Amino acid sequence: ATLKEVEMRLKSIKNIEKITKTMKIVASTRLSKAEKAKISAKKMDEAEQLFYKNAETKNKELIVAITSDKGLCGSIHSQLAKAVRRHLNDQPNADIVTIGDKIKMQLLRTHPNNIKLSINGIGKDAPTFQESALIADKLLSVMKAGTYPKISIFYNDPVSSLSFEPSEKPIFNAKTIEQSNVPRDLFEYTLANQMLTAMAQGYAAEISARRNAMDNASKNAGDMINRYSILYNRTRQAVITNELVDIITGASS
Amino acid sequence: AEYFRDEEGQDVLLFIDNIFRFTQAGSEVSALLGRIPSAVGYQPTLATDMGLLQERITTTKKGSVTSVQAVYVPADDLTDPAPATTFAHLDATTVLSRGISELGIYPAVDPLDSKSRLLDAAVVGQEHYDVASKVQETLQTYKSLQDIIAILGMDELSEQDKLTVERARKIQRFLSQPFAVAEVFTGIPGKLVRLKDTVASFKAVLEGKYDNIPEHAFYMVGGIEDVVAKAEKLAA
Amino acid sequence: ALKQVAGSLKLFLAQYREVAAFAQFGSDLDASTKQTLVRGERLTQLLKQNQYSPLATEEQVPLIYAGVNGHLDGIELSRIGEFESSFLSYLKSNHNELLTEIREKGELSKELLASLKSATESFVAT
Repeated sequence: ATLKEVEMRLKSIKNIEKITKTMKIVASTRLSKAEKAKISAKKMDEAEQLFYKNAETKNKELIVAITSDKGLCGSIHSQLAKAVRRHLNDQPNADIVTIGDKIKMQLLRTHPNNIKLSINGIGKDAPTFQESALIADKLLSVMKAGTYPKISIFYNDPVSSLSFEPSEKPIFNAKTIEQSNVPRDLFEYTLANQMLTAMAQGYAAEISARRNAMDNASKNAGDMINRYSILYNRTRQAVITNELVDIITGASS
Repeated sequence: AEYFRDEEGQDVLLFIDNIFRFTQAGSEVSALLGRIPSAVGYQPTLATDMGLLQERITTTKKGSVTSVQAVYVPADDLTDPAPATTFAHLDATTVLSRGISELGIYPAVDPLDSKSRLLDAAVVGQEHYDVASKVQETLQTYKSLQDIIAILGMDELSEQDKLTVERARKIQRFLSQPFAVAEVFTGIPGKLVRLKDTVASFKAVLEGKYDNIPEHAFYMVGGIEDVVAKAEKLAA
Repeated sequence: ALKQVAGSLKLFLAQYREVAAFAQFGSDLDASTKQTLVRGERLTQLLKQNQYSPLATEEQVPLIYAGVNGHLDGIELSRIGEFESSFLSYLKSNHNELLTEIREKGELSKELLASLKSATESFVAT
């Protein structure tokens, strides 16, 4: 613990703290953009759920799980994986489609058997209608989504700018929606819109969580700066005292 | 002790508490004797005085002396000339640390700085050596991840780093042990653990057999059997 | 005369120091921060000076006036110096009366404050 070592470590942690504050404000900036897409998707999702609500529709499985595959988001991915595992233990026969690399990694660390190929890399930005429709088409043609008796989608609900909650939603298959060829196309379209809204909510929750995570990181780094500033002052005094003792002993020989 | 060793031919335990106080004592008189002070004010003769004293303690062909010594560390500074020079004279060392004590982990032994000649695969066997080396590797990884855990927290660690940190925390708490002497002020009954039981327990912990046990079940118990029993008492 | 124009410079450079940390994350920055970078980089470029080349106040106040009031924003940064050396050469042949009055009075009348704007925009047109 030489003075140079302490000073270098203090500077390094200062750099980390500055970086984390900057990222925190950048996250707060992206949150404002994310909110618009979240609102737009939520309107349409509620509008088309009102059909199934008025029709009083009600209930092997297909589980879709949505995350962005982005790091430094904190509790996001693990929370969603916890919820998915809790659901999956009640119906192990379900096949899975993870959207996002991190959640695919989560559901490969546990229950690896249930998916061959995950959808990765596309979940970067706020959901585009083209991307959501293409992913729904992939589920239909690649995942054989048209066949499953039951379908569930798991995503992080942005309960608040400061909080989020793992949430799951059903989709009634064409044969399921029949009870109070058009039903099949409407089933695919409803799945597309439902997935788009779930991915919008996931994006909003991700950005909010990253904001809060960088906030906590900056505050922790500030505490560490305080500790190392104390240690630095102590080392400064010790170094001065020791050098002066050496000088005084040299003089008084 | 030397009369018992050489003339009686017996085997002798020699406890010294606290040998640093010998060195310190000389320093107190060093200035009055007219010597020029050495670094941080110690006497010039520190090294040779301590050699002349401590190397009488050696076992010899006439008899065996098993000497246990307590060494004070001024201002917790292990670089201080007295502890630093004393390190050269020992076969086994046990570095108690305030950093470990503040965690409530008595007996507060630093598991990485504590070191012994006999931790050798030819002495303790391959299994004991492997268990100890894996324990120290785990603890060193956990200590290397301290800054990350403090700043970013557990979530961003690699998954096997998460597993390693959990096992390291459990090993930390499992190294604590209640001594009967401390029962007067800890209120925890004294506990004693055999060597083979210790090796088996830590091998079991490393192998993940007890990953599902909550970590507080490892705190202040002796042997893995007491760990499972305390897990039962925590589940109740 | 210099104190009148140099007032906001002191603040713009501090705002620039604060925002410059954000430049590495430029993709998601407010238009206000983009303007702050645009202005502060040009102010930092404007304060470069060559050795053995000291400027009189008559020549300093027009440059800092152009910098502070944003007339530099329309000029590519990589030649601000080429602007400045040219700009002074313009003022010392056109509007030389302004430089004479800055020298003689040591302060900017409202007439001179308006005339600096007019001359600066007359030059920055080309």
